Amino acid sequence: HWGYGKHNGPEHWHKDFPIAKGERQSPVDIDTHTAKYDPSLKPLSVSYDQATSLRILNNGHAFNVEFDDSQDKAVLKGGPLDGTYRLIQFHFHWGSLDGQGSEHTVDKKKYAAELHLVHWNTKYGDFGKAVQQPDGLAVLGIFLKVGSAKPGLQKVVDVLDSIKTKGKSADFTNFDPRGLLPESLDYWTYPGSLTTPPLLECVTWIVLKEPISVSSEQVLKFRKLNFNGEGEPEELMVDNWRPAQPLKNRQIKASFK
Ligand SMILES: [Zn+2]
Repeated sequence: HWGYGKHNGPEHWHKDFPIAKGERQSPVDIDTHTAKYDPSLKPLSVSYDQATSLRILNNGHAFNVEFDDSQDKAVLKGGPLDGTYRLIQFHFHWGSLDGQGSEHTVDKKKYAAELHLVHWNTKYGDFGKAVQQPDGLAVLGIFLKVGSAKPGLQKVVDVLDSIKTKGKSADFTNFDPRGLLPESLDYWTYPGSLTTPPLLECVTWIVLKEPISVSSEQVLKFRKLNFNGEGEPEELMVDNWRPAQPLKNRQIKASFK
């Protein structure tokens, strides 16, 4: 099955998931000079005050911090979005080295990592239905650079030892995702896809311009995770990012001048 290795990595995915070569695949390079300011973009609304985290899971390709999405608690709206999108999970993609790891790039620049806060459109009732719709998901993407520590990330970092291998989970309640956001909510937005198989073309991407800073020690602990299950040969969970895909017939819009 698919992964990020030499023989099952992104260049292989199209054989099982032909949509890999589709018309609105993600991630993409964000050419900042070609992106156009769109004054019709409403302000972005991130309402995470009632967020209820439940669990953190190593799923063999990343780790997911999962939320209770059975009520409108933590929601994303405004910006390019019509209606209300409910937070279901967040996860990261990261590199083996600080110079790579992000999925989106900015004028071909790669960041050390990228945070994805995944939301689904409540008009479709559940997440499984939402991924079958062109406007089913909204993913808020946030770049990570290495510098000062992000205090709000440390609780995530310290539980990773308990979910080292594929299929392990741990209770992870009362985590506040507001601690992972940068100061500015300036963003780029474009229509795209899941960046992992099945690569469904159901995502409105909202990528923040301002990165957050995390420490070398924090990202080093990401890199101690395992792709493998317990009692299997160790393969470090690093470079779990898909590279930039062709933009094709799409325009990236900016929320800012
Ligand atoms: Zn992702």
